[PDB]
Amino acid sequence: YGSWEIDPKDLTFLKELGTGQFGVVKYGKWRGQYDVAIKMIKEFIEEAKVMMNLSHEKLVQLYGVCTKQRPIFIITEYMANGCLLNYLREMRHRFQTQQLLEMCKDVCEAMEYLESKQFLHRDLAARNCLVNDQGVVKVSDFGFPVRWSPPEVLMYSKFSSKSDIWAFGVLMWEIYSLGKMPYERFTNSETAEHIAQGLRLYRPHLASEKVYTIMYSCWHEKADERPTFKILLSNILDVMDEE
Ligand SMILES: Cc1nc(Nc2ncc(C(=O)Nc3c(C)cccc3Cl)s2)cc(N2CCN(CCO)CC2)n1
Repeated sequence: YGSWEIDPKDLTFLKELGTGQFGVVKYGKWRGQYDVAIKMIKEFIEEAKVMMNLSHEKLVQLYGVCTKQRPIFIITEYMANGCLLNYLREMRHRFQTQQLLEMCKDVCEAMEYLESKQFLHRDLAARNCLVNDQGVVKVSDFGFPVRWSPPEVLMYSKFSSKSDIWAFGVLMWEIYSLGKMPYERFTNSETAEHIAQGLRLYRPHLASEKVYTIMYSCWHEKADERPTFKILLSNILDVMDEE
């Protein structure tokens, strides 16, 4: 794979990171200079290939792969603050609501980019975003989530740009509720029934009525009445200016 093939001996491994959703992820350095995360998989056909064609400041950036050797490596930029869901549940951060809104805006920018590329993420949720050292949120794992799915997906499997819009609204709720599970008091069956009847996530305490109006707009029962990510972006930026 061209300049995407990385020389494994340009890699050092500095610390262990996980095994519970991946296959060993490690923090290491590339070319003695760049912090990377290194994903070692085992017996890929699609993940890096997706990641080779997409590039945005708000999408976790592929640096390269190791394909000519043992277990395959995928190497990306390193996200020092880990998954967004864990970051939000860490109470020491004591976030201000302007920080929470900026997290929404980060993800919204990534999704507007993907939308412009006609690419559907399909599993957008806080667990699939990561956070770097500066607190910037980036969309990840883009290479069944009942609580992030609109009625047309639960009932008919009708995926579309508007089903990513729905999940993004639920992701804003996850941010403003500091990492709560959506529909925390319900089973998956109950969530599906209750969403099909028109009930929606309540306004988080930290979300202003303007912010809640944005997330609520993602949840129109008619998919074609939901905004695009371009419109959600402009709306979020408007709220940031109003403060
Ligand atoms: C599991 C984990 N990842 C971290 N950072 C990452 N950056 C990049 C990663 C990654 O997976 N990229 C990637 C992708 C997206 C696709 C294909 C291939 C790859 Cl390689 S994972 C940080 C972290 N921390 C846990 C503990 N911490 C405080 C909480 O206690 C902060 C440090 N934990």
